[PDB]
Amino acid sequence: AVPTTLEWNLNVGLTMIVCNIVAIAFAKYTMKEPGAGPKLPGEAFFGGMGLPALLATTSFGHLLGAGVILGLASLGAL
Amino acid sequence: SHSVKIYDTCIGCTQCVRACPLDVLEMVPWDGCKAGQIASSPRTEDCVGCKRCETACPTDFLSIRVYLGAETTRSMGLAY
Amino acid sequence: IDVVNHGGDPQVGNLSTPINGSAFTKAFINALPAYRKGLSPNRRGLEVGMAHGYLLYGPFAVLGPLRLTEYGPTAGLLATIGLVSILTICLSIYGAVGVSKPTETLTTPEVPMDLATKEGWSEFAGGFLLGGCGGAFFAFFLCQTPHLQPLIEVASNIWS
Amino acid sequence: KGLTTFLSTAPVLITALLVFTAGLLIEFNRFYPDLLFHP
Amino acid sequence: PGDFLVHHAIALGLHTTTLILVKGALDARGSKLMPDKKDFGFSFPCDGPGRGGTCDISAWDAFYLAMFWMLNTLGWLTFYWHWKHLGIWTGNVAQFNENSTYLMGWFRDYLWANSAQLINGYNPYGVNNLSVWAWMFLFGHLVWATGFMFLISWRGYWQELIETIVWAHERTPLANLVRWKDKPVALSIVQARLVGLAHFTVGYILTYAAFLIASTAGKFG
Amino acid sequence: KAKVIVDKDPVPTSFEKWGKPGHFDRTLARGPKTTTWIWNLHADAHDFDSQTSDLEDISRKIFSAHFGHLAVVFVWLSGMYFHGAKFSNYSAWLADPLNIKPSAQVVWPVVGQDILNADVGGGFHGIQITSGFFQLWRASGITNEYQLYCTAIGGLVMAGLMLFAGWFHYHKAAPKLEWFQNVESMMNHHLAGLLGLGSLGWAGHQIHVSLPINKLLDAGVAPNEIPLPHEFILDPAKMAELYPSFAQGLTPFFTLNWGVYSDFLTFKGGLNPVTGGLWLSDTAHHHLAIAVLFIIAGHMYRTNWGIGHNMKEILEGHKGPFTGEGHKGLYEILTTSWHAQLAINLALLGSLTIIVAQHMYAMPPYPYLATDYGTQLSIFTHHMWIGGFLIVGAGAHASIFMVRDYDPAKNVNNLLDRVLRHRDAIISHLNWVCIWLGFHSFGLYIHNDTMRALGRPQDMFSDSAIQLQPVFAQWIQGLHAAAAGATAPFASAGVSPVFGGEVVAVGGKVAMMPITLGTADFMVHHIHAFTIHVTVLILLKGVLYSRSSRLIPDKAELGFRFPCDGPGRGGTCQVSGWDHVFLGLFWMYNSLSIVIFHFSWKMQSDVWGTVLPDGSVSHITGGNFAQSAITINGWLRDFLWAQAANVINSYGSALSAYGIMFLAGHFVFAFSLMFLFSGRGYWQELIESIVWAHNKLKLAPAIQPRALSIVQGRAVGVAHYLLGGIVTTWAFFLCRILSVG
Amino acid sequence: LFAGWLHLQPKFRPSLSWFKNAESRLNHHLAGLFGVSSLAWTGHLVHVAIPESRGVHVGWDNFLSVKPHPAGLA
Ligand code: CLA
Ligand code: CLA
Repeated sequence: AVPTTLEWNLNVGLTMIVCNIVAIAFAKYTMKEPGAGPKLPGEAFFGGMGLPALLATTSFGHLLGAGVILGLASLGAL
Repeated sequence: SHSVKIYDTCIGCTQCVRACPLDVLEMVPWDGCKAGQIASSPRTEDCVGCKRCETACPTDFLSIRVYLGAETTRSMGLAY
Repeated sequence: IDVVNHGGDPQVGNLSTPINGSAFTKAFINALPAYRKGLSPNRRGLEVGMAHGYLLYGPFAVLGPLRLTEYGPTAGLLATIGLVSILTICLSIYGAVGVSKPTETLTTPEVPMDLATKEGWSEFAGGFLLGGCGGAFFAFFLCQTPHLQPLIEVASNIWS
Repeated sequence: KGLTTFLSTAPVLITALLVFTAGLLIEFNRFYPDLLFHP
Repeated sequence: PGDFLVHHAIALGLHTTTLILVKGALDARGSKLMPDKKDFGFSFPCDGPGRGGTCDISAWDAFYLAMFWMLNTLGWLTFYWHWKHLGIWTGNVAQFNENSTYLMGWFRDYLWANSAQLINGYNPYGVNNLSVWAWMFLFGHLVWATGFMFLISWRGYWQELIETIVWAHERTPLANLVRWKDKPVALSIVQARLVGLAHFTVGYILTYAAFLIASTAGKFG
Repeated sequence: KAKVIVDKDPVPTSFEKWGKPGHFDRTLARGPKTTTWIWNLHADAHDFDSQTSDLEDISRKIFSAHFGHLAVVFVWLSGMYFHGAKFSNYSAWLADPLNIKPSAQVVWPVVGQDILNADVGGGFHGIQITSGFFQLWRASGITNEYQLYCTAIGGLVMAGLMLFAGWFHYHKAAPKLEWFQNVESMMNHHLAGLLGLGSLGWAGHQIHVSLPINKLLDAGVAPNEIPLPHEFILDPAKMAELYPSFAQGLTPFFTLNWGVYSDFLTFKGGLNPVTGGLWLSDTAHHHLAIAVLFIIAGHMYRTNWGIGHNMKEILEGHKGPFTGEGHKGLYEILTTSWHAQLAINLALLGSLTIIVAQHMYAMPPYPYLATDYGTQLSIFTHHMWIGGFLIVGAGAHASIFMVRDYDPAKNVNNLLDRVLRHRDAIISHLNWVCIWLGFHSFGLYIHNDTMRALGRPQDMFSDSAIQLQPVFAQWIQGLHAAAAGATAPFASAGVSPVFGGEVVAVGGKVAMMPITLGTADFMVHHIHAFTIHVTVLILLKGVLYSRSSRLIPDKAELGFRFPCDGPGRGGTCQVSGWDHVFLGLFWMYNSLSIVIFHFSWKMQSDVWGTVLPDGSVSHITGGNFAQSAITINGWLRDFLWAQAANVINSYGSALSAYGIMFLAGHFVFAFSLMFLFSGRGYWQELIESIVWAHNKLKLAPAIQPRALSIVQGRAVGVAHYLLGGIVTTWAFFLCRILSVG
Repeated sequence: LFAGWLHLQPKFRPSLSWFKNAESRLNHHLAGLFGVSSLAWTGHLVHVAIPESRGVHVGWDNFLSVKPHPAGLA
């Protein structure tokens, strides 16, 4: 019994981007030290976080996006 | 109550008194030793019988010697 | 907020936990036959013995050598009477040795002064005898008079 | 120089002695087995 | 050849039991570690952890440690008598004559072989006349193993345990009314050596009497 | 926050201290005046806290000793792979794994021990091993003995590398104290980098090596025409002809099209009908899933870059009304004391090894593991014994923490302080539950002995008699048997055939059956709970009463390892925290012996056995656990007397070494009681009598002979007791199961 | 019951200004108590009650699988 995994439509990428933005919002609301980081150009565009905080938010968005993409593929959304 | 008896082969090193956990022993002046003191056991009714004083005695056979006798509520060391 | 406090005196070896002495265990232990304020002995013992004789006709009536036999409830009654008599002899000799004032704890700051004497513990033992016999006979009568009473079918199907 | 003192200790020498004795007995019972008595 | 080795086992048992007994009888008045052993009498626990450690130095240690050796020697000789006479009475004397020269023949052809009708005194399929002997067999095992508790575990563990039990009694409601007249303490050191010795002994005689009687009564009965 | 800082060349590498024993302790360095010096040399050789007072030097010694221990373990593993490569029938076993026994040790013919070379099949004579190395190598995809020889060579190289690292981290570049205090980086690199990357690498191996080789093995291909695992990678056509989703590349992994990987990443659940082991697709999928989970968990803690936790504010925030202050002080406890860390890690590793034992019997991970009953019984028994030993060592090191590393200044009103404050309420209720469990677990057996002896089979606690059915465990078994398709909708079968289903059988023998639980299982599980609880009682009583008691209040100054305080207070014998470990070793022996007896009887009576062609299962003993495991006489007669008929009749056969070891363990158990029952003052006086006879013939030794100390007498007695009992049970189990299995 | 016990504890006892906050109470009572609850009952109706009236069992197992309309949320 395959879980109907939905091989790569554009809604998968849109959901991944949306959950990355959700991780941005959650980390901007809930993190304790987001300003730690060596350097990155354009700190105003990146919300004033350093590079490891950027990697943490993008990784958490990838976990959330993978979870919701597989879940909504198994349900039949997207 | 136990009997803590101190014999005359005592060098007055005070190790038995410092080893005693219930203040049974003390030092009295004594003319028969180089250190000028010998152990005495006045409040030997508080002796539990642990023989820590007999452990710390540096004589070939111990100048302080504990004889376990009648058992009281202090010899048993009972909090109840 | 420390819900686990001492009883007011920290160097006494006890703690006032919720189970020990909070609000609902100070009452209902001070309101049991032991530790109740107004009762005399031969009334504390009567209540305690009645409860004990009633509860002890549960592992003798349906759990015995005769439990598959119609003599089983009667044998359970006789065994409960014998155990109550042995316990009364134990209470009587415990009093006859000589009793001290009972231990005061955080749950029971006031213990019965009437149980601190040998005469009070003799009244307690006599009340325990009468209560145990009455409770055992009452449980026997209740279990025996409908002759099936399917509440006894429960916990005998378990104890098959 | 400090290694020969360690090899001269009691456990190392008792192990060497026991291995030598066991090896001598084992090499004897291989070449000359089953000697319950002297013939 | 199976009688030579058991006789030397018997000689070992008598010589060793004599060694504990002579050793404690002649060192009863005193010796190098404890010169004044006569002042404390025959039966005292120890003389403290000082002077290196002084457990079992009273002349009562001779009796206490020689009950074990006496029971072991009597076990050896009664196993000898029982197995030799079982070979004689059954009419097959060759079993003892070839299997008593090594200890697995003792362990198999005497213990395991003759415990068969013993342990089947009561089974799920019924009850024999040797059910009381199987029950005594298990009872002797239980008492003998309960002796190990007094002989291996020692006093202050149990005193520390009874202190918690005393706290639990005095702090619970409705049972702190019942107060002890004498303060519950652990069994003393000599007392517990004696209690474990008595358990070892009573279990020893009970389980061997059960095995002996059932082993030679399930066959010749 | 987390950086690498070391000291260069702190300890020179010289042999001058090799010839000076006792250099690590000041008291041991004065010279051996008595023989107690010799035993103190070994008793305090690894106690690094008593040697130096500086925690940095202690941590350096521990870090460098771990490498030497890893080198020893790698020498052992390389020796096992070398024995598989050179002195084994593994190539013969791979051809016919249903009629050839695994053997990896030949015995040299110098005396009559050539009989110990059992006839196991394929023209090979040797000892039938039960370690399960052969099934492990079959699950690893190893097809020939050269791959075992290469792994043995690699194990020797890795052992030499670990020895060089141990020399390097103590004599060339030794880390500082703050290199150990940052446990954040350590735990991140142990979760993601050791468990996560290790299970990811094993998942990749099981994808690329174990799965194709094992599918060709189960398909009926002989192992010497099976291709080597490197042309499966070099030529992906041969890798994609079976499990054809390797035709598409890695892009479905990266586009999250994981479902097309469902042919080789399954969640089948049950056992392989061909081999009796778990599906290797399930194991590869499992390792990939736990690799992702462990790598995710290894990004939790703050090391150098702001993101993460500090494991202190987690502890600081966890506080309630019943506790108050909470976990404050516990981070300093676990970052300044090595003994508290050892007590936690050893307890979790012991319970983990017990979990490993309880899991590998019910869900056998290896091909033809459940078929060979000897391997399964041996790995269960071995992992129970190792796990219980580690749990008792955890109790030991908690006791060592309490008197040597516990500081009351850092611990005011936290959890540890309050545990010390109500230790009487803890220990008394544990004592009550031990007494209750003893009565209502063992008095059931005593009652059953009595009623079976008195001719009252209807008054017993049996299935025919008064029933004691374990309704909660049966309900949980019913939940697990119906779990596939209802609460686990994407599982082909249940996790194990234990909870229900059908008899999984391979060859003619049963791999696994359902294990029905009745009155006997209820009663023996309550004995398990009872014995575990008493072991908990002794160990926890040693932990809580380690520093002080109502008997001896100044007990922390006496130390962890002291015999007694004296004959006073009635006699304060075995009061130390060490002596509670000494008693807990006896009680773990009792507990785990009952556990492995329950296993060896329940599986032999109700799981293991042959399959008749009609379909019914004829078990080894015949299902006598239902009626005989309720009585002590049934355990003595139908288990100990009946199943030791193989170990005592093994003489003159290939299993006679097991009868020899059976008698040897009986000897060592009886030998233990000389040390356990007697005391030091007997033996000191006996040695005094021997010293005069030596003095008479000028045979006075310079090192004066002393009797063993009281703690050492107890240690020798308990080590001999455990050794003699465990060797006895090992011999009995292995000779029974190598004859009936 | 646990909420009522909790709001008698002095940590969670609301202040007098919270009780007399009429503007927030009205907003959360019209939007949440009256609007969100009616929206949730609409969700139950279109998800459970209307398909069970049409013979389609839903339950808690199939409401993520049975789509209430053939054109669902498009
Ligand atoms: C068969 C051997 C044996 C037996 C009987 C015991 C008995 C006991 N051990 Mg153990 N123990 C043993 C050997 C034994 N041990 C040895 C070898 C050592 C290892 C060194 C110790 C050391 C030890 C320690 C370290 C501890 C114990 C504890 C306990 C108690 C557990 C509580 C319990 O089960 O109560 C129930 C009693 C039983 C199950 C025994 C059988 C009794 C039956 C069921 C009842 C029959 C009574 C009968 C009807 C009375 C009427 C007869 C009348 C004529 C008097 C119990 C008294 C623990 C303890 O006391 O704390 C709770 C503990 O701390 N043991
Ligand atoms: C959106 C968030 C939210 C929601 C859902 C609630 C919910 C509620 N608040 Mg609350 N409140 C909130 C936030 C919220 N409040 C805020 C932020 C403030 C702070 C200013 C307050 C301050 C506050 C106060 C001070 C009080 C409440 C109270 C209550 C309860 C009202 C009584 C009740 O249960 O009637 C529920 C009634 C309905 C859902 C139906 C209302 C009547 C309908 C519209 C008529 C038609 C019915 C319809 C035909 C359906 C029929 C049913 C069916 C059988 C056919 C209710 C649980 C009281 C309380 O403590 O209760 C525990 C109270 O004392 N709240």
